[PDB]
Amino acid sequence: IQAFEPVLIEGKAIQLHPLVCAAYNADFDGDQMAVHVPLTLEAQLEARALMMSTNNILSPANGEPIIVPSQDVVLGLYYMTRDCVNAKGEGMVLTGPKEAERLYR
Amino acid sequence: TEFLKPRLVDIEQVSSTHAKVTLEPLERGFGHTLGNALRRILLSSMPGCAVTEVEIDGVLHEYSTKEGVQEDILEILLNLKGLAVRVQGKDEVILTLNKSGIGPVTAADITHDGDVEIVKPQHVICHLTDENASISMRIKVQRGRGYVPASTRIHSEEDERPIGRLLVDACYSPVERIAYNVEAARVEQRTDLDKLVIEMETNGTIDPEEAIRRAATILAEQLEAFVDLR
Amino acid sequence: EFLKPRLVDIEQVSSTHAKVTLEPLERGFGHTLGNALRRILLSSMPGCAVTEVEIDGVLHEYSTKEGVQEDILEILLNLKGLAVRVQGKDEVILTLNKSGIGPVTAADITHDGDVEIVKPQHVICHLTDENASISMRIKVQRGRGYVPASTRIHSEEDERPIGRLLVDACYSPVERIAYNVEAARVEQRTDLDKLVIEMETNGTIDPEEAIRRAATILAEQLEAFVDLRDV
Amino acid sequence: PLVGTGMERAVAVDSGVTAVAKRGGVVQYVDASRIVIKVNEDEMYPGEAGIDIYNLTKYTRSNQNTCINQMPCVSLGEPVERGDVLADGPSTDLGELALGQNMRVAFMPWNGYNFEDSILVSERVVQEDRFTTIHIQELACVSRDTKLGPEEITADIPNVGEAALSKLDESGIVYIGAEVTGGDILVGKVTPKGE
Amino acid sequence: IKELLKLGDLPTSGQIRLYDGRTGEQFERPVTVGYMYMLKLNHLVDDKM
Amino acid sequence: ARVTVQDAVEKIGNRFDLVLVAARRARQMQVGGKDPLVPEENDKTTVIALREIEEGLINNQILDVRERQ
Ligand SMILES: [Mg+2]
Repeated sequence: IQAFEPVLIEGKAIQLHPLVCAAYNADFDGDQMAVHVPLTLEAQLEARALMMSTNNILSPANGEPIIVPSQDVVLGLYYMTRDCVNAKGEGMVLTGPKEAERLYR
Repeated sequence: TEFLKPRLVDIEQVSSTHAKVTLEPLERGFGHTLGNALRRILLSSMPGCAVTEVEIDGVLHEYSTKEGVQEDILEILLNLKGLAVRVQGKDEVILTLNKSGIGPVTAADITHDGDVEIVKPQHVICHLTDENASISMRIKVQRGRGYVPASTRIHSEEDERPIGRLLVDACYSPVERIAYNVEAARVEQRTDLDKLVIEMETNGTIDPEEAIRRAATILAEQLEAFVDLR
Repeated sequence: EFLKPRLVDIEQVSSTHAKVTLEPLERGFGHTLGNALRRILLSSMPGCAVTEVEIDGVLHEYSTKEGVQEDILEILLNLKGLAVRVQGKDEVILTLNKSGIGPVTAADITHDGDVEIVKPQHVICHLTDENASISMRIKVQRGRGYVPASTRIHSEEDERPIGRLLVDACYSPVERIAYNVEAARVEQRTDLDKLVIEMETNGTIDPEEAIRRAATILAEQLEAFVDLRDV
Repeated sequence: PLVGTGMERAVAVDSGVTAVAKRGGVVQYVDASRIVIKVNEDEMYPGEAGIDIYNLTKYTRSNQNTCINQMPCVSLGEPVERGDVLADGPSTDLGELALGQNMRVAFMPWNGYNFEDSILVSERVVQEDRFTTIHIQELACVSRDTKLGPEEITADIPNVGEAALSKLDESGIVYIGAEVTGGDILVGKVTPKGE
Repeated sequence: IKELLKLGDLPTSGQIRLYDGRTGEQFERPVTVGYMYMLKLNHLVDDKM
Repeated sequence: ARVTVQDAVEKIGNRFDLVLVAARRARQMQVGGKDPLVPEENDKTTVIALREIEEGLINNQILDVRERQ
């Protein structure tokens, strides 16, 4: 159970942030989710302080992070960091990352 | 028929070289078409001035060492890449640097010529040590469009040049960084409309607003030939 | 100190398939203009299409006529594909009346001045009985994009006649757009490119008008950019 | 299916959803409600034979609230033999099982909109209306005999606006083809009150 | 399958190069495309919500 | 939206009576007996009270002194 700030969207499906799926053990194959509204003011304050997603990044079981990137993210990053022996722009010297982006894009 | 034209063009210019620009609301799908067109035009085709070649009085190859500069030659080339100069009338001009004594040789120490203005007088170039501190060089700056790497000129160097002719990468375009995000924005019933936030960092010379101005201007002059419904 | 693109020869291979060429394009603007045009064309071209139909002996989309083999719903599905060119008015009422055995094609529509039936051989229905007769009145509107019945249901506006049969409106004539930038040897220049945009349409919009309107829209948005208030 | 196994025709024929000819002959009359076939003289029974008529079934409610509609395949004057498939049942074409539809897929991650097993789809599929299904709900109004008196089905319904009656006939039943919405009065009934 | 693809004048490896329709730059490493037969299952969102 | 309350819990380390003092303050704010000491940016009164707590203007003792005054 976690609290989120809603953003109005079209459609009849709830949109769930990807990083938290691991925490929910949620899968997009017809799994459904329930949504409750805290009524009194103390409940609202409790939700925003104690239960909000950003406040729960470490698992209560062990200390390690729960929101680690799962599958697509890690694949993209892996592709990004691996190097190749020979390519375009071998061995030129750049003054910083900004022109690196200039060159790649 | 009747389209939806953008209003409320807000621009938050923190740190004059860094400008965030917000644009809403935009018809469906035009976010990416327009963002990408602008980005490519800004990045690839922009008239500017930049350092092209350099002659060192002391070293014949880029890996040799000059006595009394702790920084290697490559560091000097990298410092010269950052030089943002604006010349007014002449097309190609040759600046001379001659410095002695202890301390940081900065852009200000260049000989003050007529048409050329160095926007950043405090940009470090070299560090000179004690009692010898002899630095002399001739840097040629030219006008051009876009980005020109060293490799493409050095390829076509069958025209043999005297030793010391050190080629430098030409950074003509004044934009150092450009990016655009597109995000959802709804007019009270239609949700599939989008806002374009363009974050741009330039290299001092021109302020971002006017950069955008001439970018949009350029694309419009090319398009001008067909557009006639007015 | 620049170049500028001039619209050159526009080859027409078929009634639907067309090639449009732009010769003197500066380096780098090839892809920019290609993609911008592709987007505008595919997204924003205005066209006309049938919005609703009334046939006489049928209460609702799901019933069936004597002497026809298609269901009424399939008849609407056939009408959705009808390619028509309207010139002056915004809403036209076409009339189809056929009797006897035979395939009711699009050609049988009552010939009005302002409406052009692009593909007269396009079939609509098949009768199967000597005394079977079909009469119908098709209302055609102008619009852009894609509007389904269910959204327009909010604005019913006295849909009271049960004979009315609403059809989803695909207000868009262009089916496909591709572009190629290839080396344009100009007699006094080294590296120039020519853009060839080949477009496939249902044969209503002429290429020149499509390209002109697309360039117009893009130029308009750029105009919006030229001024910057900063106020 | 572009890629099948061949069993589709066996399944379609053997299920009772198709209409299959019992005595081969020639199709005399084709309509979108019935197919009438003239039997061939060879197989034609001598005494009191007549011709064969196949009445088709149009949109009815299945157990799952789906539509059960049969379409004719054949045209006027085509010869048919014993055991061929005249009319296609629900979700079958020309004798073959066609459960769904075959579309052009590309295997790639597209800005994490297909992040997990989720699927991205192009607007052309909804524009061309190829995944639109018809469903069918059944509703029942029962007028019993109470001991205070039988209830009535009349269209005279207390303190309802004529808007609600507009779509009702004089007998009190909606007109076939009328468009209704949630909360609209399907049929009018009054419970009698006594004492 | 390879033979049938060749007879149609398509890449024998069954993957083609694709251009991103939104931005226009080419994708590195061509991708697998082709037609697959898909079904819409009875789990329809309007009943679940 | 105020995505983290870490500084408010650093003000009162119990992390529970934080919720109580913030609820009392936000309840004095909603039923309009009091006024916010911070310029609101279209936040609701809960996030306003947390924003006030993190800036050090309000705690339990300030509530008690102001109430008796
Ligand atoms: Mg699941």
